Amino acid sequence: TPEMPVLENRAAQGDITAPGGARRLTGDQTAALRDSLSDKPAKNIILLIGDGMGDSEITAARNYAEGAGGFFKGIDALPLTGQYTHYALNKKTGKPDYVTDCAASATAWSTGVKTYNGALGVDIHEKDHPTILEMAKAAGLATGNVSTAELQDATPAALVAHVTSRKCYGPSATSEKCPGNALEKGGKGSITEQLLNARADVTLGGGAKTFAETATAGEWQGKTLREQAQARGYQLVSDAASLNSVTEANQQKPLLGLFADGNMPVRWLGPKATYHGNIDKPAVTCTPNPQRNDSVPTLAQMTDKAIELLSKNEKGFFLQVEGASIDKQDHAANPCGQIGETVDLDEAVQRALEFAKKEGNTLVIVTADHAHASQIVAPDTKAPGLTQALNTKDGAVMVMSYGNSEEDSQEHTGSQLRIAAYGPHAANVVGLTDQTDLFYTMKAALGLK
Amino acid sequence: TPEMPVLENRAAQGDITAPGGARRLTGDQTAALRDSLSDKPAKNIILLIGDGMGDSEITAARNYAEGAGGFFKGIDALPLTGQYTHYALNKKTGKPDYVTDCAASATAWSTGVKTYNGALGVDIHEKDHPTILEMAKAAGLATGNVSTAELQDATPAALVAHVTSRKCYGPSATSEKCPGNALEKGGKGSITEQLLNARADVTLGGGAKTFAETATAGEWQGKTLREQAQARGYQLVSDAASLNSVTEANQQKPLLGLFADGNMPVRWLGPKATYHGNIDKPAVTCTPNPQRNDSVPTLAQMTDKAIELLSKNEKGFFLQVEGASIDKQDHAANPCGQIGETVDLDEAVQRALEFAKKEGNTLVIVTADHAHASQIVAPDTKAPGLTQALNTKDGAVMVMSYGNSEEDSQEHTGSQLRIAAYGPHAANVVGLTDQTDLFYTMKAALGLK
Ligand SMILES: [Mg+2]
Ligand SMILES: [Mg+2]
Ligand SMILES: [Zn+2]
Ligand SMILES: [Zn+2]
Ligand SMILES: [Zn+2]
Ligand SMILES: [Zn+2]
Repeated sequence: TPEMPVLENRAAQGDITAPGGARRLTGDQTAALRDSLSDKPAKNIILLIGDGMGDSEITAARNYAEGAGGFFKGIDALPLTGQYTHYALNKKTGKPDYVTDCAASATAWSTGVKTYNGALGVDIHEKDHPTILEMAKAAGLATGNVSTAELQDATPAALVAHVTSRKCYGPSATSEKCPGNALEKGGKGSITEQLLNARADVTLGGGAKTFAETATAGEWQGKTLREQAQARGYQLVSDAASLNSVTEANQQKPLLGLFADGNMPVRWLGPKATYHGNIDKPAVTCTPNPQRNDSVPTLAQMTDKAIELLSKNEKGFFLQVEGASIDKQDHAANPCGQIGETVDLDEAVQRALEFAKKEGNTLVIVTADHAHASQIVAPDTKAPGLTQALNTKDGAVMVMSYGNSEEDSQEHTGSQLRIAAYGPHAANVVGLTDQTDLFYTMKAALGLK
Repeated sequence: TPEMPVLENRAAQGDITAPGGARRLTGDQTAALRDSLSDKPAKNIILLIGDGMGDSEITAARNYAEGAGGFFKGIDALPLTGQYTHYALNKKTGKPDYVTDCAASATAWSTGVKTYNGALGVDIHEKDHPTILEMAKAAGLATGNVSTAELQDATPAALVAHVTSRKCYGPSATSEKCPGNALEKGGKGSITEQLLNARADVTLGGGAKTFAETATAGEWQGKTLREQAQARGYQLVSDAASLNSVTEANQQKPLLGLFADGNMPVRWLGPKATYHGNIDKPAVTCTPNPQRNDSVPTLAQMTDKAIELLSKNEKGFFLQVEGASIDKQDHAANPCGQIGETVDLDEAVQRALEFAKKEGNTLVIVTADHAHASQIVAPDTKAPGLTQALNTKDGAVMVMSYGNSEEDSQEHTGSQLRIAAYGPHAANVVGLTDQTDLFYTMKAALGLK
């Protein structure tokens, strides 16, 4: 096939009150499904990760923006689907820890080995293993690592660094919390240090704050990590304008955009869930966040510029886009922020398939790292956690719930979650797989080693 | 193909602490996946429903019985997967109700039209529509409706009865709660009355208690509903033995097994979740329930005998098996009960595929009606709801949570849930579908109208 079908319109066919008025699929898929099938080697691989975006997150965001009977043009439009396991390993026992953190998970799919919660590219034994990003580069492909969080955060960090603690952001954190990785003690260095040493062609996200540090040793001691980036041939860009002006990025001219002191500003603003908020409080309608500046690139924008620069490589490219704050907002009990963040990720996904569809050799994979606290309860539910009534696009009120923690931060769940793919070797996400399988798939699809 | 591949072993490949030690898929599936594809008409269709068994349910049970790295021989061994929406409609507004109940859902997939919570075979307007069971029978196929709940409960009821309230069990409830259906007022009758009137070839479950009623009018007034069954040519069997002796069931000799006064007994016994149960209480390990009698057929057993009698029809058969109590135990915050019940469903599923695999023309579909309260939180989680620490087959302690209700019953959730199929037209469950599509798939697969 000169192209495989991307899911067209699986949105409710009509009047959801009539027979077949709700149906999503119009015909029998056997054939369409037959066409999506392919083992021709993927030439590019874009992995869009929705941080903590399980099935519950997806439903809730769609319900709100597209309505119950809606369809996500980007997120839902992927023909091949499955569920995958993502548990962690207990550092002392080598036994499962049913609820993984952001790191062990990002490592499982980036190295193909299960690890303890809080590890980045190192196994329970603390030994390092090459990441899919590193292997791609070695094989001469192009690297991209896009995110809305700080680049030091787990998901991005896990493709470019190897530290025993995900807390070893820069120089100091590392000296004390990861003595064994402290560049001055002979370690490879902090997450920030190793990210710059890693040199991926396109690196966009926030977290410029840690570049403020200065090396403790090495060839660039005294020099702020920012200075060293410049000194090493990096193109640093601080806004939409600067990014849009980058006409090329490669190993000679690698681009690094630091669009935020820490985490990038959330798109939608809305109150936080409260105890009995679905009954003592009124219905909520999210609105655009005043804080997010017109100069701070959206996920879809970053996702776009990267595909562009990255697509210049004759050999091909590897790109990880992460809608980071879905997680964070799930953690904060803030439905308007959590949902808006999934909508934002949806756009990036749209651009992924847009490229993927024309190019015809790109494997696009949309999944999350783990499940989160959020639930869609009935309107009159009386829950022990935090709720909130949202006015959805349907005109109907949807109630959300967060009751799995009393500590002031809701939390990750162990349930299996969806994994949707499209393109070459997209077959391998179907059925029940593991978060590590993802890594091996990305390998074979790219014909890597 | 003389047969399509049923998922073999997607259990962790080896030592979950080494590279690829956790992997579930050994190779590239593109081809294997190519082989499962087929539009040759389904000759039989077994629908195995897990009452309230979303992904979270499945993960929890697999962890406890098979270990995190485990694999369900029946539930996970299905090659084609997807996610499907199941929201209900608001009776007054014709708008979505994001959290459907057991009835509206059972109807969405049994009639192909969305309905209000509490309706059975009637739309929001209260008009009746033919069920997939009704259509199969007319077409000359065989009918089988198997369940671990009372036959009067939603899931089974929704294939044989049309009432305005799913509470209209027998003669009396109907007269008052469904005056418009009261046989004496000229209605089609109660759920029990309409079930017997429907005359499906094989009907096994519990709920003998409502047969104790006597008709208020009709040709059999005065006669208990259980006398009328005998009077209409019914084979009533009360235990494992009775059932095992039934050598034939059909329209002339339809079988009706009533194996419990109400709901059938749960398989495993265990305490109920408690406030801070994961910290004040010790680790739980489920044990076999003392109440369950050696004479009461297990789901798999009923599922087996049915496939046997139903498979005698030259034309083919339609069979709906339901692991009813997974739901009820989720509602009860009783982990050991909820998990055990998914284990019990898994076995039936195994028989479903065992048949389906040899026969080669059977479409087997394993899904749930909605998502439920249950969550898998971390060991040291301090939740506002009810938790409980379970000792899983791994050796590790898995903690579960139920915090979406303060009312004394945990409740259904709206998130999309899995839908796994295998065989003819299995393709149609892949991607994102709707609970109503399931009904239309069952139609085309069977070439019905
Ligand atoms: Mg993250
Ligand atoms: Mg049911
Ligand atoms: Zn995460
Ligand atoms: Zn988190
Ligand atoms: Zn249910
Ligand atoms: Zn229920």
